[PDB]
Parts: sequence; C-alpha cells; structure tokens
Amino acid sequence: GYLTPTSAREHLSALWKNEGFFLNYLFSGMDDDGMESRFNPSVFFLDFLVVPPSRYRPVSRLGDQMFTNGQTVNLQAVMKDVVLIRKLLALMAQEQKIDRSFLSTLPGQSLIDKLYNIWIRL
Amino acid sequence: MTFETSFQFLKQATMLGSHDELRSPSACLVVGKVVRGGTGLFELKQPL
Amino acid sequence: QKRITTPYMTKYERARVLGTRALQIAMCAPVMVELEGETDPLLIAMKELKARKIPIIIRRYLPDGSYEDWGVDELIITD
Amino acid sequence: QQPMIYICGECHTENEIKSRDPIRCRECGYRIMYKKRTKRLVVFDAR
Amino acid sequence: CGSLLSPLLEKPPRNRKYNCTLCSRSDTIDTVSVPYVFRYFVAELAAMNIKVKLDVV
Amino acid sequence: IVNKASWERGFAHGSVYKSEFIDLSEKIKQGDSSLVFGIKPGDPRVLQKLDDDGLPFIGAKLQYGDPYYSYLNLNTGESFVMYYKSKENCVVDNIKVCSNDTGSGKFKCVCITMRVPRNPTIGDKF
Amino acid sequence: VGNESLNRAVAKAAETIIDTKGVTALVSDAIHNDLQDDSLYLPPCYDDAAKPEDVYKFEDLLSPAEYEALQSPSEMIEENSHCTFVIEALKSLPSDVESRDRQARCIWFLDTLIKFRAHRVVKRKSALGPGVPHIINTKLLKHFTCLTYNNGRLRNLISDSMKAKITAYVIILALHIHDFQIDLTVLQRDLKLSEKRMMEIAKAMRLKISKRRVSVAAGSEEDHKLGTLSLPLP
Amino acid sequence: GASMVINEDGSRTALSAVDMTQREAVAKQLLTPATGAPKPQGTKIVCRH
Amino acid sequence: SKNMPWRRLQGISFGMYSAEELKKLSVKSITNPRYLDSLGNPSANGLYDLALGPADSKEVCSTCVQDFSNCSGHLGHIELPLTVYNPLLFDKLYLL
Amino acid sequence: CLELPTYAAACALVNSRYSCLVAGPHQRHIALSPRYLNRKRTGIREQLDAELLRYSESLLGVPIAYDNIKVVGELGDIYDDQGHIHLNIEADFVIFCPEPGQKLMGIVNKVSSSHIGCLVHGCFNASIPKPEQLSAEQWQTMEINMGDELEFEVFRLDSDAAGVFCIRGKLNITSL
DNA sequence: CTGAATTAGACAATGCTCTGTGGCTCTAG
RNA sequence: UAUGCGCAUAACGCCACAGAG
Ligand SMILES: [Zn+2]
Ligand SMILES: [Zn+2]
Ligand SMILES: [Zn+2]
Repeated sequence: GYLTPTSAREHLSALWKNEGFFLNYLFSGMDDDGMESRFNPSVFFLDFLVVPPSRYRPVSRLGDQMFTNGQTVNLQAVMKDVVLIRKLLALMAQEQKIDRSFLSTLPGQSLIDKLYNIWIRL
Repeated sequence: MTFETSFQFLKQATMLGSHDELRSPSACLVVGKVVRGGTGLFELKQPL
Repeated sequence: QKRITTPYMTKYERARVLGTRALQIAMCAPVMVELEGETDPLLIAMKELKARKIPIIIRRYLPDGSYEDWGVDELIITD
Repeated sequence: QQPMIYICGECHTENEIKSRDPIRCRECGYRIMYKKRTKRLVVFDAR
Repeated sequence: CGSLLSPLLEKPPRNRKYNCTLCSRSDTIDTVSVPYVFRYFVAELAAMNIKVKLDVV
Repeated sequence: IVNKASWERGFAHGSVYKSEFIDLSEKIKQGDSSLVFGIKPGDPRVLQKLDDDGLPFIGAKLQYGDPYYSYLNLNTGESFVMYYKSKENCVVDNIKVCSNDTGSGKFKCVCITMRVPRNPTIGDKF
Repeated sequence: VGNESLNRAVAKAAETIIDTKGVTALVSDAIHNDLQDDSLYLPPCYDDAAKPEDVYKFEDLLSPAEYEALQSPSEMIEENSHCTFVIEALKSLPSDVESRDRQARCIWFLDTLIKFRAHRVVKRKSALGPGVPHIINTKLLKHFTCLTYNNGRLRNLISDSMKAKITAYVIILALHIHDFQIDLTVLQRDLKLSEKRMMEIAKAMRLKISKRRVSVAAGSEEDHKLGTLSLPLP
Repeated sequence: GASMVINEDGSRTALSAVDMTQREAVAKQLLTPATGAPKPQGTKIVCRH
Repeated sequence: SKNMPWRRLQGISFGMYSAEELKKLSVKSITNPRYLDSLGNPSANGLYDLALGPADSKEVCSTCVQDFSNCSGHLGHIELPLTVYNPLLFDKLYLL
Repeated sequence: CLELPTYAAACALVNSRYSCLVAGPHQRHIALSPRYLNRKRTGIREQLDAELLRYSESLLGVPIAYDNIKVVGELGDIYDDQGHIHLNIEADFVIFCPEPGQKLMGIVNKVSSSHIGCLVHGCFNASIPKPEQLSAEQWQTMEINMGDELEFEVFRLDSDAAGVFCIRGKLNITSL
C-alpha cells in the first residue's frame, strides 16, 4: 500500500504525541532553548515552497533575448504542476460530489485519479 | 561546510540545531569578521 | 591580578598598534612627536612607537575569555 | 558629390551603392564588394 | 529574534523606520556588516526552510 | 636581451589583423528589419570621421572612442552611431560588404579588418 | 508494487481536501488562467483618462502660423512630439484654429503625457514645465510615477511598468481621437522607442486586431503607417 | 596624480582628465571645514595614485 | 558617511522554520506561471512580481518603496494544493 | 528663529501644564572621531548637538537639551578596521514626546489660507492647517486666537525632510 | 521464527590562476 | 556598473575547443 504524505503526516503526529519527549532531543532545530515541545513534526512536510527574492534570481538578457536562470525554472516547473493539480481537484469537485471544461488529459492515467502520478511528479 | 559535502553537514547542522561560535578561520570569513589568529587574538582599547 | 604574559610586544601586536595609530593620524588626531617632514602616517606611527608616546591599551584575550590589559608603554619593543 | 565606390571581388569593376538598393555587382552579380580607398590625409610616424 | 529576513520598511505616509515582521517591534532592529554572499546564503537557505539565527551582541 | 638599434631597424616587427564581422540583423535586433549602414546627413557625431555610408575610411586610424560605424533606420529616419571600444590603436585595412546567398541582401552585413601594429616590446616572448 | 489500493489511499486525501476548502473555493481555480494584462486600462468602459472635472480649458493657442511653428522658427529645434501636427488635419474640419470638438481638444493632455514620459525618472520639478493645471499634475504624480525613499528623502520615479502605462494610455487616447486609424511609426520617430515595443503593444491589444501598413511613400523618402485596429465605437 | 576626490558626505567628485580649471578648483577646495551639509565627522579623501 | 554597523555577530545557529514563521515572512502568494507579459514587464502574481524585489535598477518595489540599490529583497511563497515531503528530512522521515 | 536653547536648568522648566518636556537621564552611543582624542567633551557635545531636534525611538521622543555628560568606563572600544572610537555616554536629557490629540502651545509665523506655522518652544516649526471644512468665513473674522501666541491640537506627526521633527496638527477649536 | 556477518550497490572526492573563439540558450509538434 | 555628454547607450550563462605558467 502506498503511503500518501497526508497520511504520513498523521502517522508522525501520532508518533510524536506518544514518543515526542525523546525525539525532541534528536531534532533540536525549531524553537530555541528546548523545553515544552519545541520541535514539531510539521517541518517534515511542505505546504508551500519559498520563493527567494528576485534580486537573487536575475534574468540574463543579451540583445533582445531573455534567459531565465535555473532557480526560477525549477520553481516554475513546480508551479505549472500546482496549476495542473488545482484544475484536477476542481474536476473532482462538482463530480460525484458549472463552468467546467475537462481539457486536462495530458498526465498518465486510466482512472479519474491522476492525483497519484501528479503527486509523485510534484 | 566549506571543506566538503556542504549539503550533508548543512543538513546535520540543521537537524541537530548546531551552533557556530564563529571562531574558526572559515567561519570568520563567511560572516565577514576578522580572523582570530595573528593580529586578531587581541583588541585595542583607547583610554579615556 | 598579576599579569602573567610576555613583557615583550609580539610582532603581531606592533602591526596592529601601528595600523590603528596610523589610522588615527590619518584622521586629524594630534601627533605626539615632532614631524620631520613625514607625510606617511606609518612613519609617524613608527616614530611614536619608538618614542613610547602611544597611549593605546592592548587587551590580550586568553582562550577562556579572560584578558589582561597592557599599554604599549609597558611593553618591551625590539627591532 | 563624391559617390561611394565599391569594387567587386571578381571583375574588379566599380560599383556605386546607395542605402536602399540591393548589393550585388552590376556586371557579374558577385556578392563580396570591397570599399575603394580614396585620397585623404593620415599622419604616421617614421618610427 | 536574530533574523535578517525579518526586518521590513514601512510604507510611507518622512519616518523610514523598520519593523520586525516576527515580533512586531521596531526597537530591536540594528545594522550589522556581512558579506553580500552571506545574504545570498541566508536567502537560499530560507528557500529550503532553514532558519539562520544570529547572535548579535 | 634584444639590441635596441636592431629593434629600431626592422628586427622581428609584426602586425595582427583583426577582422570584425558586423551584421545589423544579428546584433542590432530592435525590430522593423530595415537597418542599413549610413549617416543622417549633418550629424555632428560622424563629421570627417566616418564616410557617407557610415563606415570608416580605409586609410583611417581608430583610437578609443572614435566612431566605428553608423547605421540609420530607414522606416524611421533616426541614425545611430557605434563607437570603437577596443583600447588598441588600429589602422583600417579593408572593408568588404556582403550580400546574402542570392545577391538580394541589403547594405547591412560588413566585415571591417583592422591592423594593430605589435612591434616587439618588453615582455614579448621569443 | 501498488494496486487499486493506491487509488483508494490517494482518494482518501482527495476527499479530505474537498473538505476544509469548499467546492466554491475549488471552482475558483479558474482564476489566474487569464487574469489581466497588467499596468494598463481595462478592456471595457472606454471613458478613461479624461474625467469630466478638469477638462481642457487650459493654455490654448490658435493660428495656422502656430501650425507652421512645429519646429519653433526664428531669425529651438522642435517643441512637440508632432503627432498633434498629424491630428491637426482631422482637427481642422470643425474649425481650423481652436476646434471645439466633442473630443474637447484633449490632444494637449496626450502632449503632456508624452512630455512627461520622455522626462526621466529623476524629477526635481514640483511643477512640470509651465505646470498650470495642478489637479492634472496631481493625477500625474499619483498614477504615473512611483515614490521612493532615498536617505530620509522622497523622490518620485518612473519605472518600466510606469513607462509602459503612460505609453499604453497614449495609445488608448490616440485610438479614439484619430478615429481608430493611427500612425504608430510617427510615435516611433518622434518618441525614441523601438518597433518591438509597438508590435508587442499591438499584441497587448489582442481583442479584434487586424493591422496593415497602409500608406506607402507617405513621407518624402520613406513609408510609415501601422495601427489599424477596427474596433467598435467608444 | 589622483583619480577622484571623495567628499565628506560620501559623494565622489570625479576629477576631469580634460581641463585643469576644474582640478585647480578642487585643489583650492580641499582642507575646508564642514560645509552647509550637516556632516562634520570627516574630511575629504583623495584617491591618489 | 557614518559607519552604520557597529554591532557584531557573536554566533550563528542553524535550525528550521515553522510554516507560520514563513507565512509571516512572505509578502506575496505567487500564483501565475508566466513571468513576463507581451509588453516586457513582470507579471502580477508571477515569479518576478514586484512585491518581491526588483531584479534590476529599472523598477522599484511594491512592499517597500526602494529601488534595486536599497531593497533588501522579499520572500514569496508558492502555496501548494497538497502536501509534499521535505527533501531535507525525507531520509529521517523514512527511518522514523 | 531656530535659536539654540541652553540647558537652562531644564530649559527654564518649559514642562508646563500642557507641553510635555519630560526629563530623565539616559545613555547614548557615541562614535567619537579620532581628531577628538583630546577635547573629548567637545566632540561629545558636537555629536549630541547633531542629535538634537531629531526624533529618537530609543529615547521615545525628541531631545531639546542635555546635561551631566558622564562617560561610562575609562576604556574606549576601538573596533577592528574603523577609526572611530566608540564610548558609551550617560547624560540627563530634556526630551519632547508628543502624542496624537494632545495639547500644545505655539508662537506663530504666518496665517495664510491653509498654513499656520507656530513655534513650539522656539525650535519646532509646527505647521497647522487653517480650514477644518466647517466654514470658509472663519478665515476672516479671526476668532481662532489669531495673535502672537496660539494653542492647538495635533492629529499626526511626521518628521521634516531636513533635520527637524515637524508637527502637523489642526487647530481644533473647542467650540465649533 | 530472528539476530548474524557479509557483500553488492550508491556515492563523493580527485591542483591553482589566467587568456581567447565559437555555438547555443525552445526546436518540434 | 562602464563609456559618452543630471542625460543617452551597452548591462550573461552553459558546453566544447585552443592556449599560458
Ligand atoms: Zn563584379
Ligand atoms: Zn524580532
Ligand atoms: Zn522591497
């Protein structure tokens, strides 16, 4: 059985509810001075990436041709996939649960849930 | 980090919550501070 | 307490004493010695070191964090 | 006044070329044209 | 709170003061002298959700 | 050690011929595809320093900051001038003007070749 | 290996994320597919850029010698962007001098916009040129610049987005003024820009676009026209 | 010689290679006290060769 | 003019952030995958948005009002729809 | 007329019933120039005079006068590569900490259509907007204490562009 | 019915500084 | 940031070859 990140978060949260007194000493990063549940298992997971400032990601133009650097390209490859998942969760919305298109068929599937392949892609 | 495999030592320092006292010669030059050896073991004070 | 380090000024201390004092004479700090036509602040700082007329305190930090204070007047300078 | 003469690479005939006209030799149609050197003062040192 | 990422300038009404976005107090902000590549370093570590906490004393 | 008087006579004197191929389509991509070498007549940036085709004379010398070529936009009228950015004084050797493969190309590709003197100095390797 | 059991394990998180963010918030994923081309006016409601207060009643001149004075003659190279000396042919049909049209002779606002755009990012000028309409100067310093801290002082700057906003509003003015047939290459000649800019602004007016270089040999030695849009009336 | 003269407020007066009149005017204007700008903490810096 | 820094780093510590602390640090949720429009300017809600820093001297910021020479730079965030692992901690998450 | 007040035993006690000239000893930080190794008092007084009439969020107000200049410690902290010696001072200040909506008094410069600049304690050129949209007939027929001395309210405070803590407060007559 | 040593695979490192030119950076569907 | 006269123009990487000590 596949273990989704939303299920692994709940498994860490229950494991931390039990065994957190010990694992706060192996992971001392978050929340300085180390008393009353400082580290938390939510840093094992990402709800959002962080876009670094745009002055550290400059585009290198040379006579009417822009060239993006690699950092902005990897962030854009995350973001196009984010848009794709957001449209697909819109399609699972109002379906077995107006203004729909069903245009998204580019991922790999034989089912409705392309969420598996598009999760591993994200 | 400045020696080798900087990402693994960065990952260990982030997991363990490691503190750097900034007294190494590499750590003083990362943060732009005068290195402790040589003409940096001491400080000069102006009497008032 | 009794100061238990070297009575001699080390070679690293006279570099930073001459650097700090020449940076002071680079600003309009008053010169304690007679300028014999020098325009270089290093040469003026060397004349002030030779004449024992620099007032700066060297704070010699020991590796536990402790220190002890020495004026350049009470250090033995050599060539 | 003082036309811009260009010399064909093959037939070496002199070609006047304006801004808008296509460049090719008026006799043999060749594609490379060399600019003519005209009389004008340049000063060099004999050293 | 020891953070380069936290100070922020007020939108003008002048005054030109900074606010720590974390602790919401304008008193604790002062300048240090770092390399510019150290600022690039702490921004690229913030891109990986790594906190760099400075002891500024 | 080289004798000074042999060096002052012709011993091991040289040259280097730099050829710079200037294309107004490839580099100067602003739009409208109608750039041709030329000057706006009455331009004080090119007077007695470029020829009437916006292109230096063949005997000419080029110091730093001299006008190197001039090109004008035909659908607009505005003439631009480009300056010589190298730090070495050269003498223009020849200027060849190129068409496309058909003979239908317009006056926009050119290939200036310049001679830099390079006689033996202190620091040259024999 | 997986199974159809991975479909059930992923469908649990799907049915979870349908909760806590409702179906209206998920149908609102249709945002940011084509939100807005920014830093210019909206596609509807063509009454922009001239509010009915502070209309043109300010510093008006009238002569055919004033038409001749485009180059500012004497015995001072030129004082206009000369698009007004193109629109003067359409302006001369109600009246040759000081035409009281239903466009209210608002071409001087376009002139002040081009005089403001070419003037650079650094402005010591509290008043721009003569600077007689102060509410117009207020609208320019409110919408067509950006304030900036500098060493405890403040200075208005004209960013590239602002320079594109001014230019796009000049386009929107000159389209309805010159009855949807405009000569953009005159603006290229007089205002020192590139033709990639005007082609990309033509792309920015994507809705109902069909452009043709109509007038050939219109000048003394060159051809210049582009800017046919063929839009419904304002 | 000197490439430029840094003033007391951090403004860099670049010396001109063309005219000696500007450089004479700058050389007269050295050593003068704190000007109408309220920055009396420093003197000028001459970036000499 | 006056030396603006006289403070001094005594030490540096490495840790992780909570997501609340980044969401306080971030100034703009970044949504649009298209960087630049047809007219060349940076987009709204894109990776080069001006609520972050300007990337060159030709523009100013939106959060602060400074130019490129005085803007510190600002963080933005791509709000992911669903949860992904943290690749820094994926090995230790696998072991736990 | 921007005339420099002396300390004057706490500025002749201009902490009146209205104007808040609170006095309390404070410590400041001084980057002394190396030309003041001798005459340290002169350089400290000069940098404190540079600090005057400028709002300090650490002092929570605007200093108008200082006295009892005392030096904390006899050692001056020369940092690494810079020339300025950094000594920590202790002085007794008289500071001006205003608030929004509170009472002040002023000596006027002008009364135009919309600008009234009143000197608060002879230093602060505090401007007052004259109309408060109640009537335009209150511009003439004075009735707003149009004399040499005036008392007013403050709604916002924003510093001036060059070396002055400016005060922008409307007149706010108690009746009408 | 599970700790045991062992072995194959993965991976990380491999001198320093400097000067040029030339092609390509989104062509394929 | 550089050049030119506050103004105008130009604001780069990755491979692969070749070379210097
Ligand atoms: Zn021929
Ligand atoms: Zn804080
Ligand atoms: Zn900013």
